[PDB]
Amino acid sequence: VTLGEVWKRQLNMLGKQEFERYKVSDITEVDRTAARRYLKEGRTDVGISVSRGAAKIRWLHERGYLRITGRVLDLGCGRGGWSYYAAAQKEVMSVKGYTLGIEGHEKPIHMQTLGWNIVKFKDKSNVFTMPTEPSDTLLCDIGESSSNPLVERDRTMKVLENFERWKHVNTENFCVKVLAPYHPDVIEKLERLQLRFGGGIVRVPFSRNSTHEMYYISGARNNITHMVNTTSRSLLRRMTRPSGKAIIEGDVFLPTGTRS
Ligand SMILES: C[n+]1cn([C@@H]2O[C@H](COP(=O)(O)OP(=O)(O)OP(=O)(O)OC[C@H]3O[C@@H](n4cnc5c(=O)[nH]c(N)nc54)[C@H](O)[C@@H]3O)[C@@H](O)[C@H]2O)c2nc(N)[nH]c(=O)c21
Ligand SMILES: C[S@@+](CC[C@H](N)C(=O)[O-])C[C@H]1O[C@@H](n2cnc3c(N)ncnc32)[C@H](O)[C@@H]1O
Repeated sequence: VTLGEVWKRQLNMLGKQEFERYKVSDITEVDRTAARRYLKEGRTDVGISVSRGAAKIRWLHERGYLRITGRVLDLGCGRGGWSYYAAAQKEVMSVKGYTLGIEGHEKPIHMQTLGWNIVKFKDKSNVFTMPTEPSDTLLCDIGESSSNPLVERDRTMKVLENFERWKHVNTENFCVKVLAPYHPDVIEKLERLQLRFGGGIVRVPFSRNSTHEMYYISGARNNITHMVNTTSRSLLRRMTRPSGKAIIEGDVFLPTGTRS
């Protein structure tokens, strides 16, 4: 029915090699070699990011989609890539990161990058069961992929309901992952949230062609439906004519040390 529904069906039909070629086609990508090399040797002192995910929040911040300010809540922080990026920013006073930590390599990793001493992590935290707390900047990077679009729809709606709960009057800045934005129920929900909170939706170019994820952000106003369909059309175009090639750029590097 929607363009994004056509995209998901066709994606699931792709052959193994077609899939691998398509997923990286014309996407942007950070080179993670330096970070991985330093992490393998346990070098927590060096100015590197713990995850690939940090490239998404840098693009959001640097391109004017998101201000990062005051007390920041990082929901679904995982390793801490968004938390440590935030801690390094001028206007930030503290970061609190919450994550399930269901798997070992998805638990917070301590670093000594700038402002590490103003970050607190709590793993074994379900942000859906816990009471909300005030924030000036609310981040949420939750949404597990599924080949089943109905599963992805439910996951997305669950994340958006909890976001509305966590989103306080209080909260000026926000960035929330919308796993599968193309579902009519998801669009209708985002539209009512936009009436309440403002903002708009953006597609981060570091996302792989194999997911339709977009981000609901405070920093811009735009038409939800127009933005989602434009992404759907881009992803379909890339499928019929796949370059099989990502544009590689430099990773997220950080200053190091404590902040007062
Ligand atoms: C395998 N597969 C999937 N689809 C379809 O594509 C969608 C996206 O999932 P896809 O596996 O990229 O991503 P995830 O489900 O999130 O898994 P995963 O690799 O575990 O990604 C999650 C984790 O990977 C981590 N990650 C980051 N960088 C890398 C990396 O460079 N390599 C790997 N393996 N993981 C990375 C990242 O941090 C994140 O936590 C699925 O829903 C299906 O519709 C397929 N379709 C066809 N036709 N053929 C296929 O073989 C096929
Ligand atoms: C995409 S990862 C976070 C990546 C992170 N922004 C980074 O750059 O390192 C999403 C994380 O959210 C966590 N998560 C999923 N559901 C959650 C829940 N209900 N409460 C807290 N964390 C959750 C997952 O365990 C996963 O590690």
